[PDB]
Amino acid sequence: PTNGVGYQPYRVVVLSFELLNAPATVCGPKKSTNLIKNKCVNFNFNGLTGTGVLTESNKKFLPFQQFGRDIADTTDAVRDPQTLEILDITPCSFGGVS
Amino acid sequence: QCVNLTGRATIQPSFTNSSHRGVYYPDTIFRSNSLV
Ligand SMILES: *[C@@H]1O[C@H](CO)[C@@H](O)[C@H](O)[C@H]1NC(C)=O
Ligand SMILES: *[C@@H]1O[C@H](CO)[C@@H](O)[C@H](O)[C@H]1NC(C)=O
Ligand SMILES: *[C@@H]1O[C@H](CO)[C@@H](O)[C@H](O)[C@H]1NC(C)=O
Repeated sequence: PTNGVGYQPYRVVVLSFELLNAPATVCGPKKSTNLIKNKCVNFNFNGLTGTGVLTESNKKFLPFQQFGRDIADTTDAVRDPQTLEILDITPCSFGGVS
Repeated sequence: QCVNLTGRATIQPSFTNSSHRGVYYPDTIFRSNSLV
């Protein structure tokens, strides 16, 4: 007990965590709000944040898939883990206005 | 209880080709409609 602080024991927990397209297992304390399905909002489904419009989607996901992907590295669809529905994600910005 | 096998046949290997087999997923990253 009475040794130098360099010789005293330290407990180390090396929390190695990976986030994949699998269903989320551990989540933070963030409180789940309601769902807005026609307005440009800031969304955060399972830690995957973004800014867009969520809409009802008819795409089919794998039973363990949480989000889809576009040709670019942008998630165009996300499975809402409460209702288990699939919501299409659309950009808030509309390009083409002159 | 283990028994040293009797009536063995001096095991020797044949050899062939693996063809286009054994492909697996190099990484856990999700990819869709990609070419990497
Ligand atoms: C999640 O909890 C809410 C509120 O209790 C409930 O209405 C909903 O059906 C639940 N969904 C799942 C998948 O458990
Ligand atoms: C099998 O043979 C080896 C080689 O001598 C010997 O060491 C081993 O004990 C044998 N196994 C049994 C179960 O007798
Ligand atoms: C396997 O590869 C050898 C060359 O090493 C070739 O002679 C043989 O025809 C191949 N077998 C088949 C089934 O293609």
